[PDB]
Amino acid sequence: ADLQDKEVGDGTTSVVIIAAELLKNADELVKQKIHPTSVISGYRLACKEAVRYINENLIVNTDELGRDCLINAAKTS
Amino acid sequence: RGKGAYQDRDKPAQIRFSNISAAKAVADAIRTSLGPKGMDKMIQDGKGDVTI
Amino acid sequence: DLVAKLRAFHNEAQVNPERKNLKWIGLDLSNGKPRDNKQAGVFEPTIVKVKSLKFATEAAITILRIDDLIKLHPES
Ligand SMILES: Nc1ncnc2c1ncn2[C@@H]1O[C@H](COP(=O)(O)OP(=O)(O)O)[C@@H](O)[C@H]1O
Ligand SMILES: [Mg+2]
Repeated sequence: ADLQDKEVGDGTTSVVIIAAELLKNADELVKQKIHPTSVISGYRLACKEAVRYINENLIVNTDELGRDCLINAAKTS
Repeated sequence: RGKGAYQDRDKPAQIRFSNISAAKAVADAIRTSLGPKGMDKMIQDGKGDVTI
Repeated sequence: DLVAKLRAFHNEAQVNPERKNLKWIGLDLSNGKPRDNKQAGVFEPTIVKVKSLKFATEAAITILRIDDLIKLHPES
């Protein structure tokens, strides 16, 4: 959480919640005799694919919005 | 001939057995972290330092 | 129910090429119904999500690697 705060400044609660949920589900998989190496490889692949999908589909360029986008982002924060 | 030296002292055998048991215990403890499918160990020092 | 509705909307967006604009649908917490958050002005920087994902994944992997703990008694 401290690193997320230092490097970004927002989403400090979300990163902790996501990490804990990921750990919980990974341990649930491990309890089913799935080897932790396979879980780690799957998590790494899923993270890479999620970043790629976010960058290719879910991004909105701010040039089409203008000054209103900054105000909306600040209000959301 | 027949009987050889009696070896009235059993303490050397006990020392050898204890040494072997300790070494085998160490090997068994660290066996889990061998190979590509091995897993890391968390070690917490007496000062509270943590290493993985 | 809300998460099911949101998942249905996003699945419809992903499977139907002409309904791609449904991917902006998020959660409107005041009314408890799905809402197009891009039009509603609910925005976040992409860096926040990307860095959160990467950091959380790395932390989860780091914890998941552990399968044995040795806790030495303090010298004090
Ligand atoms: N007006 C809003 N409507 C719906 N969701 C929102 C709104 N504002 C913020 N959110 C969402 O709430 C989540 C939690 O944000 P928050 O926890 O306050 O930030 P942080 O994680 O930095 O503490 C964010 O992921 C954001 O997407
Ligand atoms: Mg915030």
